[PDB]
Amino acid sequence: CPADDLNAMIDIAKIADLVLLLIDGNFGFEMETMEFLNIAQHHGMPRVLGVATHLDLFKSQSTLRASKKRLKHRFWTEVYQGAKLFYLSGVINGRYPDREILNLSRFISVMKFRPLKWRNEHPYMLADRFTDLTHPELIETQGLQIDRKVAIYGYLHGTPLPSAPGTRVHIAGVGDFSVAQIEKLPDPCPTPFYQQKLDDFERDKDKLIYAPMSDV
Amino acid sequence: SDAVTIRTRKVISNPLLARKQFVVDVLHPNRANVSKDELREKLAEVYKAEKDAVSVFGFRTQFGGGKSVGFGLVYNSVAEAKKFEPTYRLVRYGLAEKVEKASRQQRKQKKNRDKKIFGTGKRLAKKVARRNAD
Amino acid sequence: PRAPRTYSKTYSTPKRPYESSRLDAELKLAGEFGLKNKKEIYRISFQLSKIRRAARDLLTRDEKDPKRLFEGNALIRRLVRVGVLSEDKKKLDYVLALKVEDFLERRLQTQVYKLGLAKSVHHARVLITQRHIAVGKQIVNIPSFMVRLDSEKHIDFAPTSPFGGARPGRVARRNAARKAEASGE
Amino acid sequence: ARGPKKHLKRLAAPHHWLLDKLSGCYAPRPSAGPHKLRESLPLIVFLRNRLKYALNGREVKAILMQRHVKVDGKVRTDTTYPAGFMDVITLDATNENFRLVYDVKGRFAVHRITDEEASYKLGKVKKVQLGKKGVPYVVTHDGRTIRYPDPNIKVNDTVKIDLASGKITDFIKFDAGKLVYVTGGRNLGRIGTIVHKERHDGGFDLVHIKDSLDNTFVTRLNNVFVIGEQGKPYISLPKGKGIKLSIAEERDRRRAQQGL
RNA sequence: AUUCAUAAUAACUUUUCGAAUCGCAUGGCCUUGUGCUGGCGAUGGUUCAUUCAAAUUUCUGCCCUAUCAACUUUCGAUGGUAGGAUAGUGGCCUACCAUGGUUUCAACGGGUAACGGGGAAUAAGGGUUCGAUUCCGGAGAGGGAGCCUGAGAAACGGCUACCACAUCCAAGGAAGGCAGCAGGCGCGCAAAUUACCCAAUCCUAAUUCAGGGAGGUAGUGACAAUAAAUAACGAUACAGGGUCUUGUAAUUGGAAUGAGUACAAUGUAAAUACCUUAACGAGGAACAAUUGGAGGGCAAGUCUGGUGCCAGCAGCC
RNA sequence: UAUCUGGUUGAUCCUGCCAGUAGUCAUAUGCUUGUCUCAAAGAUUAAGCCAUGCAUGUCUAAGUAUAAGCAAAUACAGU
Repeated sequence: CPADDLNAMIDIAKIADLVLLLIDGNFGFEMETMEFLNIAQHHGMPRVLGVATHLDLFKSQSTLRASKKRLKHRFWTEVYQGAKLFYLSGVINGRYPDREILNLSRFISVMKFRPLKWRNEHPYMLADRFTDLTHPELIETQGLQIDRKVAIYGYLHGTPLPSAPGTRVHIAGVGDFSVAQIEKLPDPCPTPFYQQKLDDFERDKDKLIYAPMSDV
Repeated sequence: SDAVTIRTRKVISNPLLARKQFVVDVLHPNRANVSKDELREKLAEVYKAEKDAVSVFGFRTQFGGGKSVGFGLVYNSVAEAKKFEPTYRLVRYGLAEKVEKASRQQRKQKKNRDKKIFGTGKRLAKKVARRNAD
Repeated sequence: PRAPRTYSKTYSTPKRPYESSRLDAELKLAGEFGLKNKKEIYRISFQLSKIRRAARDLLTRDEKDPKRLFEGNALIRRLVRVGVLSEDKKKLDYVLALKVEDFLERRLQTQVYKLGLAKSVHHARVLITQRHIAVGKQIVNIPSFMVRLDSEKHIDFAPTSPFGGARPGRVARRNAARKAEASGE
Repeated sequence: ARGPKKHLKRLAAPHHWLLDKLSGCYAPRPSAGPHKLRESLPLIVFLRNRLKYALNGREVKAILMQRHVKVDGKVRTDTTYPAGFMDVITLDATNENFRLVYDVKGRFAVHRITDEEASYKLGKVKKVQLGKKGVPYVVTHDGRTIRYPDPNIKVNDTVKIDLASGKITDFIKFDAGKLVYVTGGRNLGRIGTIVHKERHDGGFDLVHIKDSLDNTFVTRLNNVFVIGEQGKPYISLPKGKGIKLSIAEERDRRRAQQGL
């Protein structure tokens, strides 16, 4: 999440299915956390999982335990009571200790989600990469300012968005358009079970990461 | 911190472990506490004790301060003071070095890994080396 | 997988809580003796009811019964040592006629107020609570101490507790520092 | 339940050990030996709870493995060795001896004895049979089997086994008028004289015992340990001599000894 | 109380036992030979006794149901005989022979959200209800069934097969059992740490030494329970009771102290925390207490304003 | 010592029910939750299903040491 902006923050709270909400332990709760929690509560609450960082800055165990209890009870006020949150110790090698990260991975590898009302009728889409498709001669000849044809890639969630061209589309923070064309590219990061199913139709050792938005 | 009074009551002589056992109580009307190394030094100079053969280990300060009651004991001929004392109290007095091991999870995991081989395992090592090398 | 430790309730909420007679009676009790709330009165009433049940069970027993003699002598000696029963009232007919005001009088709050140096039961309560009382030579800060009869004459200020000398407290040091750094120069 | 039990929890230990119910959830559980485990005493309880010569269990083990503690003249290195009645537990580091006898309150008492009289021990002979090759033998209350006894030594009597190799010394017959210790029931620790033996065929004979204050009681036959003639016990009795005063005069004696 | 203990005669046996073991000591004798003899132990071994146990076992005592009155007895049900098997008694099983055994004092069948007891609560007493659960006994290790080893298991952190689930892969095969400690799923509506240690209590072994999620320590939703802070003493002006006793105040004066922070020391296996303490830490004590209710019943409002309607008076107050 | 008051009546009395106040080793839930001591915690519905880690191993002077193991009595002798 871009922390300073509220706009994409609201879009994230509208879209996300699991939200890892992180709080500085030594500082306390901040206004961004409260604003995101209220936006998520009003727009349809997703699965919220709290994590607290900067806990090695505490110099005494008594203050650390009391602050952990206070943060946990404030979280239990904002979220359902008994909700468990994770305590992260240090950043000693640019990353967190292995046990806490293991428990974070284990909790979200067995959890199930709730059917929200808004997600189950309106189709939505998370865009993973971006490409502008215009001819460079069209860019050069008529002054670089004519509005463009843009093809964007991503994953569909919620509802089937019909295969007829011209269905109306809203892009949050941009506006309202009508889509010219759509197609289904093959999935670039398939599950392994999909790969044994494919191999069974004819009868990915390291590419578990698909990040076209960033560089390798 | 004006003065400290050191009184050893209930003294029982134990020739079974070759020591003397007692309940110390200290009147320390001002300072903070007992300062157990300093208290050990003065209890050593009390009898004739050769300080490393003196062990005071139980202590509790009475509510309101000033009075602190604990249990301690003094050996003789410090060789069996090293023989008969527990290891943690020997380390606490500087008479031993704290040994470094792995945690219990790592030790138990190492034991369970070594449980899965029969013999020294050099045969299996050479077999898997020649199998996965070629 | 261990031995259970014993515990008991020390009070009992009345079945008829807000009837006016017991309400203003316990209001008078908590006002004259400076009690914090109504659990003090209920606790003292629970102790009085236990003593009354013991005295009734002993008085139903026959005279010169060794059980009656032993437990009656023990109970009367205990209440004399506490300070409730008078020295000329060592009979079971008189412990069946006891009252909660005898137990409320015996507590440390009143017993430091009645000896002077406190000037009100609430100043006595605050003085005890703020870690000042020295019973014998031991610092007491519990207002329901129930002072023993033999220990009634040893109540004084601590070797700590700056009203008994020994380096006056923090706000006096604050005032001295302010008068030294600002009023001094 | 599928085999023998090796643990004994606190609240299941015998009450006469005086083990506090806090500070641990397990009891010593004395091993197999000469005495029944509910009428015996482990060496750890004697060296720690009674004598207070040790502070932990490993200190008791360090005492025992140093070959200091001897039961009936023999070195024992067992932490939970079941010492019981009439044992001659002795310590040579302190040059100090004990005889395990019951206090009048119903528990084993600390009864220091001299160097002499720590060289013999009374044992209630409990069965007299005939062994292999026609050799008569007796066995007593602590499993001591003695070959070739006196022909007048009958069942349910006492014998004087010294320390070394059995070799029964002078014995006394079970009869009316003898001095008797009570080693069971609610009359535990009381000493008296037999006045009648109410014999019952089928089982469970009864003994009527009158103490030195002429306050009689009755007990079963198997809780009777004859320990000498009237006015002369064959050992040194503990403090109080087994009188069982009621709580009133015990309290009065406590205030009599109270002060200065 | 015995055909008991034990002894004796005759024989018998795929026939047992009666030390071919280990450590630490270097003594004594002379025929002066690595001669003779000899100490303290460790471990095995036959039987008896003992101890830790186990298996059967006598008497009496369990909730509801008659819209359950007859039940067992083919294919053992009651008993006698002989045998097999058992560690041993025994219809435990087998061959034979009798026809028995239980019951209106309730046999038998059925239900039980029925493990039993010590115990818990409500009572003045009798009763009534609860007891999965810190101790004792029993049973089980997803459901039947069988077995090896061993003194002891019909053992499941042992084995074999069947039933139901279910893991791996190269498709040939291998492997499984959290009603142990953590932890997860079982609804999309939720509840302790996949932490530290054998220091204490004890248990195991060849064994002072190793091991122990048994157990202890700390963490975690106010289970339940104990004690207890959030203020105390004044001066001034009004209101009083009226010259000595109180309330009110965007009035004021100094004392006292811990909730927290923290050198130190104690504590502890190492810690956290408690107890102790140099220093910091209070006027809006902002270092900021809550949950309900108000004619009654078993307490505290004959308090205030606003709203919907009226074919009631006036007509927009 | 042992907590009841009304309605069901115009009164007098059974019988059940309702409204109210109070006590709860009773279940569930809400709000609030500074200190000390203490100690309960997947039975209630499912003896339903389980990822991963651990939970049973053990050596004395005294059973077997030629480790081409480690340091320093030509039969071995420490660990």
